[PDB]
Amino acid sequence: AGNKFRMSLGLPVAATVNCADNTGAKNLYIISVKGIKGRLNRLPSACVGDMVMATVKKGKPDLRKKVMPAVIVRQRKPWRRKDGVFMYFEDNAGVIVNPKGEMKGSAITGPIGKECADLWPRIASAANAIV
Amino acid sequence: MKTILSSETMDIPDGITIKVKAKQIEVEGPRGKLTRNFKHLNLDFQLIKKKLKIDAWFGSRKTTAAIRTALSHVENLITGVTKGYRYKMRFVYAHFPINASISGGNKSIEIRNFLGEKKVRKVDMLDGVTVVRSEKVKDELVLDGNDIELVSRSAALINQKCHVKNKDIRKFLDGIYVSEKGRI
Amino acid sequence: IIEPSLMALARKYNQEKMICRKCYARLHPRAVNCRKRKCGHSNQLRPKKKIK
RNA sequence: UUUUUGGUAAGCAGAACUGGCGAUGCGGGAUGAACCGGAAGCCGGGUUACGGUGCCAAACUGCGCGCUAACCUAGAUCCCACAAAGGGUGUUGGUCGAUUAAGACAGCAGC
RNA sequence: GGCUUGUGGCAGCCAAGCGUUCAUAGCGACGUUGCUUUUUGAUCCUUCGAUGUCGGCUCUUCCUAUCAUUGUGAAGCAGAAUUCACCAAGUGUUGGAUUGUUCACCCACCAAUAGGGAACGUGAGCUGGGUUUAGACCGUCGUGAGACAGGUUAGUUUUACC
Ligand SMILES: [K+]
Ligand SMILES: [K+]
Ligand SMILES: [K+]
Ligand SMILES: [K+]
Ligand SMILES: [K+]
Ligand SMILES: [K+]
Ligand SMILES: [Mg+2]
Ligand SMILES: [Mg+2]
Ligand SMILES: [Mg+2]
Ligand SMILES: [Mg+2]
Ligand SMILES: [Mg+2]
Ligand SMILES: [Mg+2]
Ligand SMILES: [Mg+2]
Ligand SMILES: [Mg+2]
Ligand SMILES: [Mg+2]
Ligand SMILES: [Mg+2]
Ligand SMILES: [Mg+2]
Ligand SMILES: [Mg+2]
Ligand SMILES: [Mg+2]
Ligand SMILES: [Mg+2]
Ligand SMILES: [Mg+2]
Ligand SMILES: [Mg+2]
Ligand SMILES: [Mg+2]
Ligand SMILES: [Mg+2]
Ligand SMILES: [Mg+2]
Ligand SMILES: [Mg+2]
Ligand SMILES: [Mg+2]
Ligand SMILES: [Mg+2]
Ligand SMILES: [Mg+2]
Ligand SMILES: [Mg+2]
Ligand SMILES: [Mg+2]
Ligand SMILES: [Zn+2]
Repeated sequence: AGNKFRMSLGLPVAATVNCADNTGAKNLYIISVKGIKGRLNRLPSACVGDMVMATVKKGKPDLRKKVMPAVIVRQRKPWRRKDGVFMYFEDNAGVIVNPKGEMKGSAITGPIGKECADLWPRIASAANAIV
Repeated sequence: MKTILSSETMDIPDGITIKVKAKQIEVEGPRGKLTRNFKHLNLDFQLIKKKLKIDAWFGSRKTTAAIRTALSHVENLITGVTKGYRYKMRFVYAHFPINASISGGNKSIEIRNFLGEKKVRKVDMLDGVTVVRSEKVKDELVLDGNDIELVSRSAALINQKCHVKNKDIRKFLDGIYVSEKGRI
Repeated sequence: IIEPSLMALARKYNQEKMICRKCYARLHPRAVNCRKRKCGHSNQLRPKKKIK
């Protein structure tokens, strides 16, 4: 099995990423990252596969003005694979889930990082291409 | 209030070779030889003939308290080389059986499955002490030796190695406990 | 399940005790004074409570 | 110091009698205007006051009895630089009462 | 800063009662003994030929009256969680909205988001939002000049080479 190795963190708090699911939300505004113990003055940051707390700044009214967990599926900041290759996506994206990691939506638009798929089997089930 | 003279005496058996010099007592018997250093006692040891006499002169009540302690220790040495000491322990468990593995010529024991834990508890017997699993009784250990302190201390090491933690010990009574303090 | 004889032996070490009301030290059942120096060898002792 | 008012109290404020400091060094209190001793020309000798005599540091590890053992930094000298109620089967003295060779107490034994 | 500790904060003793039963697992009424100088007062001993006067930022060190972490005792401790107490200051104690704030409050993360000292640490280290010069406005007060531990806006932060 094993746990996921560290990745470059490219999405600090206040980062606004695209919503890659069909829940009706168009973007996700990151307000915190789970598992961050932190450092003075250091902004919490997330990478692909990290669960974050976010708010929908643009989307269906039923999803706005609310705090919900989400999972990052793509990021623009390059990160190093163990085989020495640096990867990155064209944009930053995430999907809304519940505290147990179950997707709120039912479909995912675009590819998702392999790191996120391994940690979240529910997200991988609804994914199209896992890279 | 210092009493002028406090003295106590004990009888030395016929088949014991007791040697005393400068509060260094050596006892030899059929089972072996035992020696204890009593230089920390401010007493006067004397063999009169066989009997052992211990005197305290102008000693406070605390000082005279060591007179009986010295005799009891000497008596234990005599019994150690004549009859020996046998401490029996019993495994106590509710659900998980306690598995014991004797090894190294009965000079070591390993406890496994204590409350289902995967950690292996290893205890090494002290000098002159041998541990053997009893066959007549179910889940019983037998520790034998000449020195009561070493045999009794070996049993204590086993008992304290199997303490339950983070639980109500009143209900979780699992452990290894001394059931009999006797002699061979 | 534990045999009645064995559980009586176990409770000799874990249940039959006196507890100091000042320092909570475990004392032998016939104790009259606590052996601890922090409480001043207090004589205020209580039995160790049983399971109901 | 003592008497003494206001104030929870204050190295706070205000009075009474005397002394002291201020105006004054000197010996002691490690150090200190007021505490203890004592007041002074420049010197030699002798003896003391308070305070001291293991080293710092002049003078005993002097001659005697007991108490204390501090695994809390035991304790160590007027003013003075702190400690309380309440506790200890720590140890040492004392006071009152009860029991005991007709056999107590502990344990052991079947009252 | 110093004396003091009323007030503020922290702790103990007695045991009426609470705790289904049960004074003392956990609590402690009526009383009573203390500690602390991270509160505010009291005083006016030092400084008025001047010790730069709020807070934040930055940075180090120290305390323990321990929030989390290591080892344990107790429980009205089955388990899980929680509570009381002991040794313990080695390591850590965060990201944000509003406010000049200290304080506070909420959102979120976290093993935990404990409490304090160092001239209420720290302005020839910064910053200058506030307070606390001169301009100006309002309200109330005053016949008026003007006043306001009321509100408002603009207002030079010097020097090290000893
Ligand atoms: K955090
Ligand atoms: K006494
Ligand atoms: K006070
Ligand atoms: K001044
Ligand atoms: K400076
Ligand atoms: K301007
Ligand atoms: Mg910051
Ligand atoms: Mg539990
Ligand atoms: Mg005055
Ligand atoms: Mg004058
Ligand atoms: Mg002095
Ligand atoms: Mg002379
Ligand atoms: Mg001497
Ligand atoms: Mg007293
Ligand atoms: Mg009260
Ligand atoms: Mg000046
Ligand atoms: Mg100046
Ligand atoms: Mg200066
Ligand atoms: Mg402490
Ligand atoms: Mg329960
Ligand atoms: Mg610390
Ligand atoms: Mg703001
Ligand atoms: Mg202060
Ligand atoms: Mg300051
Ligand atoms: Mg400065
Ligand atoms: Mg400046
Ligand atoms: Mg400043
Ligand atoms: Mg300004
Ligand atoms: Mg102005
Ligand atoms: Mg008018
Ligand atoms: Mg202004
Ligand atoms: Zn105690």
